Amino acid sequence: MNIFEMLRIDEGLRLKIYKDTEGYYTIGIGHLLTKSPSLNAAKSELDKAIGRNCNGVITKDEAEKLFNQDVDAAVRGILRNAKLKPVYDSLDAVRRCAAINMVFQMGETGGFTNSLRMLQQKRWDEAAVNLAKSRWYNQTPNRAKRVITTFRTGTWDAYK
Ligand SMILES: C=CCCc1ccccc1
Repeated sequence: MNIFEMLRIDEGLRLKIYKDTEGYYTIGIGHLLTKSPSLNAAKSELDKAIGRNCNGVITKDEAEKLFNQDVDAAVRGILRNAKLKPVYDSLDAVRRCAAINMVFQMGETGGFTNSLRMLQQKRWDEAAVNLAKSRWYNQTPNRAKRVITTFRTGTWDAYK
């Protein structure tokens, strides 16, 4: 298991524009296209992202390339953020995947100051409790539980 397998499980794969859990136009392996309610706006974002006129549909290869880019962008958002980088560097490799997963889902900016401190301190049970007191956990509880279990245990048990 690695960050790609983990997020592929959490996000699935759809080759036609769909709506995510917040109602936002998305494609591929959880690639957000736009928060605008306009499908035409989403289709324009898609064509720009892929480099061809897609008509709202992509190939598996294109979805996987977008996914690589998106995982890379999440890692970079961590490494460029003065609050996130020190915590990320303090984690082992499995827990680093949980961190990337959260940034992929909610963005580098997207209130976890106290959870970050507990993670840096390696207070895993306390961090797990604090992470669940969130809109994130309430709105996507099964995915949040898998990510939190990864932070709590440092194992892939929730995914296996
Ligand atoms: C768990 C809170 C936010 C995700 C994260 C965690 C640790 C390091 C970087 C990002």
